[PDB]
Amino acid sequence: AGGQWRLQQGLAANPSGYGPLTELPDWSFADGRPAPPMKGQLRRKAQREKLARRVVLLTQEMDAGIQAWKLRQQKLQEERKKEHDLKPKGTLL
Amino acid sequence: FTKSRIPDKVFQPKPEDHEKYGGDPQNPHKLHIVTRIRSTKRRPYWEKDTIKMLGLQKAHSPQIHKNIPSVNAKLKVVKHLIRIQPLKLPQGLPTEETMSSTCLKSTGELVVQWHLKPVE
Amino acid sequence: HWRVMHFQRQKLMAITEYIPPKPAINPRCLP
Amino acid sequence: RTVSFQAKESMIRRLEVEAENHYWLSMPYMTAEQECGHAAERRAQAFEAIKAAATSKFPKHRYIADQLDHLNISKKWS
RNA sequence: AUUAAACCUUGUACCUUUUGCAUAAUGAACUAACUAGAAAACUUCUAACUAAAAGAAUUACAGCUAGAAACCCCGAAACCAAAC
RNA sequence: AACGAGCUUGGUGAUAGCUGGUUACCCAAAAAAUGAAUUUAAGUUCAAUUUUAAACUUGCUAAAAAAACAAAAUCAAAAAGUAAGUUUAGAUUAUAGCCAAAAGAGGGCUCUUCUGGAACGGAAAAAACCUUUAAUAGUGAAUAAUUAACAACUUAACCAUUGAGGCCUAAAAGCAGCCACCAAUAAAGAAGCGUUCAAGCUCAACAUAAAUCAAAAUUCCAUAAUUUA
RNA sequence: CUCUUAUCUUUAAUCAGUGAAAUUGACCUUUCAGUGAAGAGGCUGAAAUAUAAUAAUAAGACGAGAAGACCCUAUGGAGCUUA
RNA sequence: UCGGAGAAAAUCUCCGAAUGAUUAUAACCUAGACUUACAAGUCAAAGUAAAAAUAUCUUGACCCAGAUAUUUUGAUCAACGGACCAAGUUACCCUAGGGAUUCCUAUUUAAGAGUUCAUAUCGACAAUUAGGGACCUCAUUGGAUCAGGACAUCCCAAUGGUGUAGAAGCUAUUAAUGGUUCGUUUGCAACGAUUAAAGUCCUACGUGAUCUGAGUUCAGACCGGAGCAAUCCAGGUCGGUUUCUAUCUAUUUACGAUUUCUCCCAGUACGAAAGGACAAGAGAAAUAGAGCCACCUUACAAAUAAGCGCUCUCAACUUAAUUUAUGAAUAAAAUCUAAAUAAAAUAUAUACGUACACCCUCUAACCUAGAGAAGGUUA
Ligand code: FES
Ligand SMILES: [Mg+2]
Ligand SMILES: [Mg+2]
Ligand SMILES: [Mg+2]
Ligand SMILES: [Mg+2]
Ligand SMILES: [Mg+2]
Ligand SMILES: [Mg+2]
Ligand SMILES: [Mg+2]
Ligand SMILES: [Mg+2]
Ligand SMILES: [Mg+2]
Ligand SMILES: [Mg+2]
Ligand SMILES: [Mg+2]
Ligand SMILES: [Mg+2]
Ligand SMILES: [Mg+2]
Ligand SMILES: [Mg+2]
Ligand SMILES: [Mg+2]
Ligand SMILES: [Mg+2]
Ligand SMILES: [Mg+2]
Ligand SMILES: [Mg+2]
Ligand SMILES: [Mg+2]
Ligand SMILES: [Mg+2]
Ligand SMILES: [Mg+2]
Ligand SMILES: [Mg+2]
Ligand SMILES: [Mg+2]
Ligand SMILES: [Mg+2]
Ligand SMILES: [Mg+2]
Ligand SMILES: [Mg+2]
Ligand SMILES: [Mg+2]
Ligand SMILES: [Mg+2]
Ligand SMILES: [Mg+2]
Ligand SMILES: [Mg+2]
Ligand SMILES: [Mg+2]
Repeated sequence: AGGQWRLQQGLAANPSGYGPLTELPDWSFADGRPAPPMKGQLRRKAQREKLARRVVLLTQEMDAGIQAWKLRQQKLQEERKKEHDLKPKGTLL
Repeated sequence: FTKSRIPDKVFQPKPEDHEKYGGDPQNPHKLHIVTRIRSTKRRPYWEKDTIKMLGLQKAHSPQIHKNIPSVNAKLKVVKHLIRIQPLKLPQGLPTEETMSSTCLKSTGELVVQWHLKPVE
Repeated sequence: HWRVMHFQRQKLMAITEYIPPKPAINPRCLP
Repeated sequence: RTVSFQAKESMIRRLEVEAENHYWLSMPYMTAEQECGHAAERRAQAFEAIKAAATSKFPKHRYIADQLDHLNISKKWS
């Protein structure tokens, strides 16, 4: 229950998704020393980092491909407006 | 039963469509968020292949893809088995410092600062 | 004779049925 | 044989999601011509990785320490 | 599972066979014992020596020598020879 | 004491393309029933598939224009999404499917081609329909499909006026039959029908008032239920 | 036979002694409708239901047996006849 | 076996070839390809050589035998990937296996029939998403016993209509109540005499561990017809062996009646006569069910059991077709009402009755109680 409502509030549909309840550490030592990170959290972070790097890589490749395309199109323009040698006329040329 | 070619009119939006989904016909988004939400079992083999090519073997796990025609061409093949959502970057693209602090929201936003604290 | 239609096909017909517009007030009751 | 209320509602939901898929697929960031070659480098090096693994197959090194270590099985307290 | 053996819940015996299905169909009263994959032409793996290898006879334009690695059980109606 | 040809021993562990059986664990991959020849269709050999190892380089999808017939199977530069593919060496098994859906061909069935399937969930029970990426412990959670569904549109009570219009059946009356398609009027042509034909029972007028569809054979077979957002 | 009846003996049944046979996956072995290949004690949904014997019937367990019948197959046989 | 044409590449629709004549005589060699499981089969640049470019048109392996002086030739091997050379028959049979064991009828329509008059009784064209049944050839079902069920009703019962005067009939609705005979010739029918009627179907011929006749269908034997014979025929005929001790399930202790005829009403109502009713009422039987033994009969040449003897059998709260009364929608002095109401009216049935009802000693004997056990009786 409540999956659709949670999505509207910006939360994950399943309470076990991204949120304080799951991601926050489940315990710490009585001394206050932090506990070793949970294996699930470390794995989930690694996937998230991998997802971000793909986002950067794809954006950079597309943007470059756009900029590089412009430069090529410019060259074709200038190449067209090329003149050489001379233009004699008349009964002798 | 054979592969079908969808008429081009299907992918030409209408003015009200822009209003409903809130996407500007100019400044189009760059990256897709694609998730498989149906099974490839009982589907023709070509649909099975495109799903593997796009990386959507596991369901309900999002994959990022380029919003370019060649990628789009494959996505149109499996339009019925997936959900496409435009990736949003409220705080900009992640940098080296923020690479380890990202989180993809259900809304389609990749936030680069993830604190797990009350907004306050 | 009728030939049975696949469930999925029958489901499509069920969802594509014509829906007529309904008036707020019947014309008869109005002046 | 009529079609349930569950069955007709759920399909319409799927149709609406697919309807949105139509819209988001209508706004390509790059045109076809602009697309050419923007990812040539990555595709080239990727295959070079495939070839490198394929042609690197070879037997494994053999060591004396492995063979002579079997003698440790008869180690004792003198 | 349970506080509780049984009540409540879930669950169409097995092998072969059909077809990749049976509510088909074959076989099984049960216990103990006995009861059915065997060979090195080529290939692969491990070593010895190497333009040569092998303890005679053989092979050889990196080969040759040695080791390792393999291919079931039960069942007719019949046929023939010699006795009875 | 089983004679279409006795019995016993040996040949002999006869042969059987046929029936049956073929004994520990775990990991992995995995076809077919397409094609071809066969005294061959209860078999086998080859192709094709699959597989293991090895060598090195392009493969899959998609693929414009343009071509070969034509408004998608061949073919198929650049790309892009992706990780496979060709050759070398070795090797069996397999060669009879099943059901749903789609297009044809013969003529309901039966051939041919294309697609999918083989739940532990749902459809009642349910190999073949729908939902379902593998398989693990947990007294956590979000979800998918989900045998159920809400007959259909005006008489009211009234009034009906000739020379039988002729002619084929004496003569044929709104009116036997056929053709004119008829008479004044506030208002009426002759509608059923009556009549040998006219008997006339009296429709429309005048004259008064309102007015086409959409959930048979053993013994019925869950129980029930019209409204709480 | 209509239309069966009575009596006696055999068998039966009870007591004593002796003591087989085919058969048998396991059984804590129900009725109705459905589903299914003509098909259900065992599946689906209803229903019924203290537990064990003794003596009877034969609807069912496609009840059990025999070297029975029927069609087809094998590059399996055999008897007989010939042109 | 291969080739040509269509279907259009899976099986179907058609024609041809196992060559033929013409000829310029058409060489050798060698890149790259087609086709193809293998095998066989296609096309061909360049070079060389002959000549002075050209072959035009429309198919069988290996082995083994030959012929010439290297060169060549041998298949309706046509079952056409071809065994060097072999046919019938078996019901005397065997083994290894695989299988199986148009015409109704109900609806809709209505030209024409019915003197007149569509629908009293019927009925063309059709309509039902409607229910059942190469020239020749051809093969499970009766009976007995006991029956369960459907209703699409044969009789019995309640009704509508009529070309229903009465009596006989016809048609339709409702109803599954109990019943629905005995023989002859028969192998499927064919008849006789009766009846209120002698229904139509389903249950694996309903039912062979209940029984029985055929047939499938054989070992013997004849005719007729085939074949040289053995043998054979879906042609005749006569003869001709299937057994079972029940393990499981299931089952084995009441009922409250059907039909027919005669008498009466009454030879009346009706009807010209002929002929001839209904309801109401009384009495006889037949069959079924449940019992009994005074008589009769048959037995035990017993104190008993039987039928061929005797007796007894009934109530309906609850409905269907149909018919009335009151009365709205609907100005009626209408309308039986999937309006509110009041009644009558088949077959069914269990509301309502009858039966049962007791907690029960038992050494033993006896018993009209009984397989055992149970049960009854005991100055
Ligand atoms: S809605 Fe009833 S007449 Fe106006
Ligand atoms: Mg069988
Ligand atoms: Mg032999
Ligand atoms: Mg053998
Ligand atoms: Mg064989
Ligand atoms: Mg195929
Ligand atoms: Mg051939
Ligand atoms: Mg041959
Ligand atoms: Mg390419
Ligand atoms: Mg004894
Ligand atoms: Mg029991
Ligand atoms: Mg049943
Ligand atoms: Mg049950
Ligand atoms: Mg006993
Ligand atoms: Mg029995
Ligand atoms: Mg054969
Ligand atoms: Mg032979
Ligand atoms: Mg070849
Ligand atoms: Mg040349
Ligand atoms: Mg042959
Ligand atoms: Mg051949
Ligand atoms: Mg004989
Ligand atoms: Mg009966
Ligand atoms: Mg009836
Ligand atoms: Mg029987
Ligand atoms: Mg018996
Ligand atoms: Mg004889
Ligand atoms: Mg006889
Ligand atoms: Mg005799
Ligand atoms: Mg005989
Ligand atoms: Mg018994
Ligand atoms: Mg009377």
